[PDB]
This record gives sequence, C-alpha cells and structure tokens, in this order.
Amino acid sequence: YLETESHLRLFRGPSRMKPFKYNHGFFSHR
Amino acid sequence: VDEAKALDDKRKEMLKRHPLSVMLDLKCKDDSVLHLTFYYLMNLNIMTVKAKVTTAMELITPISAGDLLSPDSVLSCLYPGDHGKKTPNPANQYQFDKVLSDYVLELGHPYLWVQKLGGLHFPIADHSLSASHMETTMKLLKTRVQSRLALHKQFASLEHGIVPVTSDCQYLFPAKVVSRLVKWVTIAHEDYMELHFTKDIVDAGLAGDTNLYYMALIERGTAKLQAAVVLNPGYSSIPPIFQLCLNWKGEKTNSNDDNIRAMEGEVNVCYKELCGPWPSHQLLTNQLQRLCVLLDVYLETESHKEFPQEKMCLRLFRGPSRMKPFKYNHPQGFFSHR
Amino acid sequence: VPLAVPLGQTEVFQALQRLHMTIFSQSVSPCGKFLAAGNNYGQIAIFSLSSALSSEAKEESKKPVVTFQAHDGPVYSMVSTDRHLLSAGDGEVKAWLWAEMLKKGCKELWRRQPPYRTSLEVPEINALLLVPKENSLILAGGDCQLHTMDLETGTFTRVLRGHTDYIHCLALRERSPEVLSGGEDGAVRLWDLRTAKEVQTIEVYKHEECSRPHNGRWIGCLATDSDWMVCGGGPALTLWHLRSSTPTTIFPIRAPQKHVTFYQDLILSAGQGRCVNQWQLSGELKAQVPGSSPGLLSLSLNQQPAAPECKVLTAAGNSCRVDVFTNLGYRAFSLSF
Amino acid sequence: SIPIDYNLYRKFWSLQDYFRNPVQCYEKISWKTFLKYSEEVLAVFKSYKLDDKMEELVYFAKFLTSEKLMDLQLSDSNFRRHILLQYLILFQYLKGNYVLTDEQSLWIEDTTKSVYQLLSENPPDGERFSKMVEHILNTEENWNSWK
Repeated sequence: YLETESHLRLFRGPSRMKPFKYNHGFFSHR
Repeated sequence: VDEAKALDDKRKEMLKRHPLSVMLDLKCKDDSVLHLTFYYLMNLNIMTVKAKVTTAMELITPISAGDLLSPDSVLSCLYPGDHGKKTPNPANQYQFDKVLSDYVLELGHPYLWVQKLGGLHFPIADHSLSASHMETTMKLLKTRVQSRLALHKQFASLEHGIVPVTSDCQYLFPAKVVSRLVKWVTIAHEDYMELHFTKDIVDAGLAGDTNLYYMALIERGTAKLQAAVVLNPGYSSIPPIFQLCLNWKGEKTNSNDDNIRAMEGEVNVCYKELCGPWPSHQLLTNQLQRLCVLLDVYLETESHKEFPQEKMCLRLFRGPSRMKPFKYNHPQGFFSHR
Repeated sequence: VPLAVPLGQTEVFQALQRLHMTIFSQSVSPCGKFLAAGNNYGQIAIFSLSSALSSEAKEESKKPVVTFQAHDGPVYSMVSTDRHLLSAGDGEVKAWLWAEMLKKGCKELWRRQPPYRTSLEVPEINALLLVPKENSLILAGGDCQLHTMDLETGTFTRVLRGHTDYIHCLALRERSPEVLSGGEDGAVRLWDLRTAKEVQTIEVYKHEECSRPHNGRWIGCLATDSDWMVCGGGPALTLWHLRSSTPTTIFPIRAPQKHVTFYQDLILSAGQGRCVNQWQLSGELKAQVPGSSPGLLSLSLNQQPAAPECKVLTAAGNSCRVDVFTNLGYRAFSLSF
Repeated sequence: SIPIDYNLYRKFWSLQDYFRNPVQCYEKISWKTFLKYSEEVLAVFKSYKLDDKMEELVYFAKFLTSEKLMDLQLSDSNFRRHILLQYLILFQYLKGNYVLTDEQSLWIEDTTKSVYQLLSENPPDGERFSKMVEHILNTEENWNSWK
C-alpha cells in the first residue's frame, strides 16, 4: 500500500484496486 | 598575384605548392566554424587540404579528447577508408619511384573526395563531376564537425565518472542503476593489441590504424569490468565496437563465458535500438548506460549472495546455452530474453 | 592477418553479426549430400557437403548455397525425415522441403504450435525427437512438458508432466520405456509411450560420486546404447547402467559437456572447451582434437546410406563456422556460415 | 567411397616437390607457400598425436603418392620419421646470391626446435633417435665442409 501508491499493473476494476495477492514471486490482484 | 603571373632540391621542387590557394569556411549551429585551405601541386597534379576547427568559446578540452579535433586526423575517413596517406593516381607513384608522411603533415592530405571536388578523375577538371559530389561532401562535413563536438562534450562529461544521458533516451533504460563508470582512458593501438581478450576484433579486420581506442572500467562491489572500445572516425554512422573482460571471480572472459558474449551482442549488434533522433550523436553514452544495466543484470540474476536480485525477470534461464534475460521492456518495466 | 577490411556500414554490420554468431542446431539431408545449420538469428544455412568434400573444390564452395530467414527467434532444434526438414524456432515448428529449399521459392509446408499454459513468455523448444515405428514427433522445452504430435495431421495427443524445470534433451532406445528426458531440474526421467506415465527417475546430483555443486544441477546431454546411458552437463560425465540406475564410471573432465553421443566403440563429447573429446568406454581419455570454435554445442555423425563419401563428423558452437572432420584426429576444413 | 581430404594431399605433395628441388626456396612467393604449407603440415603432425606395443605383434622403396590412402600413412610413425628427417636434411642444406632473411633464419630455428621435439614424441625411442640425428647432421656439416 505504501510503495504502489501513485504520487506489472497498478490498478484494475471500478474501485481502482491495488495488487494484494502474492505469487510465490510477484503481486497480482485478488 | 605576382607569383601567380610567373638531391633534396629536387624533392622540394617536386613538392612545390602553388602560390594561390583557396580557403573556404563553414559555420555550424554550434557557434563553431571549420576552415579548409586547399593547396595545389602542379608537379603532381594533386590538390590537398589543411583543416582547422575553431569554436567561439575557449574550448576547455579534456585529457581523453586528444585526436578528436587534432587537425592531423579530423577528416580522415569521410568516405569509408581513404586513409589520408597514399597518393591516388599510380602515375605519381611511378614518378616518385623515379626519385612521405612528413610531407603529408607539412602540406596536407591528398584525399579522393578533395580531388573529386577539384574535378580530377583518376581510374582535366569537370564541373559535372564536381556537381553532386559538392553537396554530398558538404553535408558530410557538416555532420562530421557536429559529431566530433558532441563527442568532445560527452568525453568531458565521461571523465568525471558521469554518463551524460538526455531527457529523450530515458525510456531506453531502467530508473535505478548501481554500477558506475570509474575510469575512461584513451589508449594506443599497440596497447589495444597487447590486450589478451581483443583477438577477435584484430583478426576480423576492425582494429585498423585509423581508429580511436579507449578503455572504460565499470565496477560494483568487488566487480570490475574492463571494456575496450574502438571508434572509427565515421561515428554516428558506424558504431563503436566493445570487448568485455569481467575480473570478478577468476577471469570470466569472452572465451570461457557465454553471457559475456550475450552482453557484447546486446551492445554491438543491436546498436540501432540505442540511436535516437536524426542527429544521433548520443550513441556511445547509450551503449555505456546499457552496458551498466547489463552488468547489474549479470550480477543480480546469477544463481548461488553479495548482490540481491531485485529484478522482475520471471524466468531465469532459457535455451541450450542457459541465457540470462538482457532485453528491457519499458511500458511494463521488466527484463525478458532476446 | 586482417585480410578483408570491410570499410562500409553494411559490411561492418555483417562482420559484427558474423563475429557474434552462435550455431545451435545441425541436420543432414536424406541423402548425404547436404547439411543444414540453424542460427542465432533465426536463419538457416544449407551446405553442399558433397561439393565441399569433392576433389574440385573452390574457396567459395565452403559457403551456404541457400541461406534464408526462417524463424523470428533463434533456431534451437532441427530434425530431418525421409522427405522433410522440421525446424523448431520461436515457439512453433515449421516444415521445409529438401527439394524446394534449394530452389528460389522456399515456402513452408505447415506451422504447428502446441497448447500452452498461456503465460506471457512464449516458451522455447529445446529438443526435437523424431520417433520411428509411428509417425510422431516429441516436443520439449520451456513448458516443462513433453508434447506428442502426429506427423500426418497436426493434432497433439499426449502431454507428459514430470519435470520441475525445463528440458534440454531427449533420447530413444527402442524398448518398453523407450523415451529418456533430461532437464534443468537435474533428473533423467523415463516415459513409457503406451501408458503415458513416468516409470523411472534417476537423480544424478543426489549421488555423491557425480555431484559437483559448483557448476550446479542441469543435465545437458543424454545418449543410449539400449542398455546404458551417458549423462552429462552440470554435475559430471557419467556412465549409468539402466535397469540398475547405478553410476558405473566417471569421465574425468572439468568443462561442462553440452553434447554426447555413441560412436562405434568410443564416446564423443563437446562442451565449453575448444576440443572434441574422444573417450573410451572404460573411462580413459583417448583423444582431444582441437576445433576452431571456443565452445561447441552440437556434433553430428553423417552416417547415411547411398552416400558413403559424405561420412564426416560435423561440429558447431559459439562461432559462425562448422568444423568438418574427415578423420578423427584433425579437422579437414571449416564451413563459414 | 571413402571421404578424402584433398587439400592436405595437395599441400603435402607440393611440399614433397619443394623437397625434391631445394633451389626453389629462395624466391618470395615459393618461400611463402613453403611457410604456409609446412606450418599447416607440422600443425597436423602436432595435433594428431599417435601415442603408440603394437609393433611387438617386401620393401616399399618410394613414396606412394595415392589420394585414397593418406590416413594409413598418418597413423604410422615411420612415415612421420621420414618426413621430419627430410625437413631436417633440407634445413641442414639451407644452412650451407643465396642470401636469407633474418626472419627466415628465426623461422628455421623455431621449426628446427619443433621438429626435434616431434621426433622425441615418436613412441619407439625418440630421444636416442634424436641424438643419432643430431650427431649424424653434425658429421654431415663436417663432411660438407670438405667438399
């Protein structure tokens, strides 16, 4: 939440969701 | 006009300069001018040129600039080759055999393009022979002087350990870089051929006499990379060629490692990805910045830990040669394989 | 020594491509007369081998008679049939006719691509195995899976899932298991084609006689004598006895070996070194014949009927040239790409 | 048929023709071809490495200049002894117009020191045979000093 906040994809969906699912080694969306 | 109205003594009267000479100067869009003086030899039927590049500023030169704007070898290879050395017509070679480079430095260089400007056709002056060659050679001179001044600015920046990248080229590279340039020293030809890891450039025919030979040294933590650089004088049309030797653990060179050869392929063969706009005089800095990025990739993506892997490569090896990912992808920002 | 100086942007660029060329694959024609070489840049050269080995031979006879761009990515594998040349490139296999690749047309027959996990990498195809007794072709690569394809119709029948990392090489020995496969995970696996299952696994890094943890665990080469196996790569060049899975002898060499094969009663090897290594089956280094490349990636015995004069050993690797051995003690000549 | 290296055949018997006429090794182009061909043939001799108790288990007088054999002779050691002795006799003859470049003399000394090492690498008694060759060539110099 602190690193991916704007000043492989950063947002998706109507609520502009951040990627919080871990892949054992990158972050995707739920 | 009074002289125009009209065994060492034989050598002096054979190399007799005509008392009338022509002098033409160009100004470029860098508040700088190029002065050419064309001289004629009536005993040889050959006209030569002296050159002089002068800027409006004081032109504080760096150490490794050297033979960039030195008037002995500025216009040496406008066309591919021509060397500034040998006389064009073999009849003069037979005449001098009946009876030189010091006289070349004293008088000027007998090129082929100068004599095509004069109208001399060597297998009587002609305007139609001079016509198209005039515009082509003036365009080539205008590019050559701008290229040498841009290399002068880049070398003045590179001696301070800073790679000068422009605002346009920032999409070519990732943001964070760890490896830095600590040494940039011009070397000599024989010093280039004394190096053990540059046999292939010499055997291929690319390490000629009329080149500029440089040594870059790029480091990370206990990681030293010697990069020998060859420039021929047709820069921004023919790229510099690099040779790499990594003295990190033992001596990982081009003959005993394939990822070294992959980095050399990413720099030398794929150079047209690094050239920017039409005045693409920023090619050498883009090659050095890409080679810094490749050293970062080679050190972080190596399997076992002195260097943590922060790359998003998503696959570490592929192919029979077990290749590391060296291609950068900018709109998503990640490393793939070539 | 610098005989040819290029002096020109196009010729300097061609000299740079030749200087940075790697030749991955080799194939032979149905007759002995032609050779096919795959390229780093996705190109294919065709070598008139009988014209090179003739008594009348020119310096321009050691050149490709037809070279052509064939794939977008590198050509990692070739194989040849009674009529076709199958070439695995980017992620798919193309087919070429030996009769038409010499001509000016150079069209492809088909273009088959196996089904994937839809990941965004487009994985490679490292090894092509051409299976007799049934028209089939086994694909293996970065998908970590063995695909079987019919040669007549482009349908994919079996998918085999045993490895953890990707595969480097395949083998064939004409018995009940009949398919060996070695990969980056470090285990030679046996694949019975009838049951489409894994029947035996030989982990070479687990055995302490072979381990060598400095280079890592990756199997680059396999070979079969229908009872024996030669496994090499990362760990060591080892002779395994099948049905026992016991390491019998070790071949004492430092450089990792990228390719191995059985000769009449020798073992031929090539790797990161310069020379071709000739071993005896007991484990004694019989010979080392120096090649022109700094490293080699492929050997090929051209043992074909109806052309006994084209019986040579061809070697290729990290160069733009192919070493041709008319005898096993010295190189005769080399074919430029 | 059996595959045949024709290039090694042609260069080898051109060297034989140079041995039959030692006067020809004083021009420029013939000497350059002699340099290239002799260094290539000595490279083949260094790189083959016979390493032979086989001899423990009709006389051929002249050389058999046949295209088809060319490999049964390279596998033998007597053929190598004949060719290296013929090199040494040519080099001893050239040490006795008719000037030599100093670079040519350095090349002769380097190739002589290599050919003695190659004769030491013949498997039956290379060192004793090399000592015999040294003493016989010294006495040949003493004999040539008389006539």
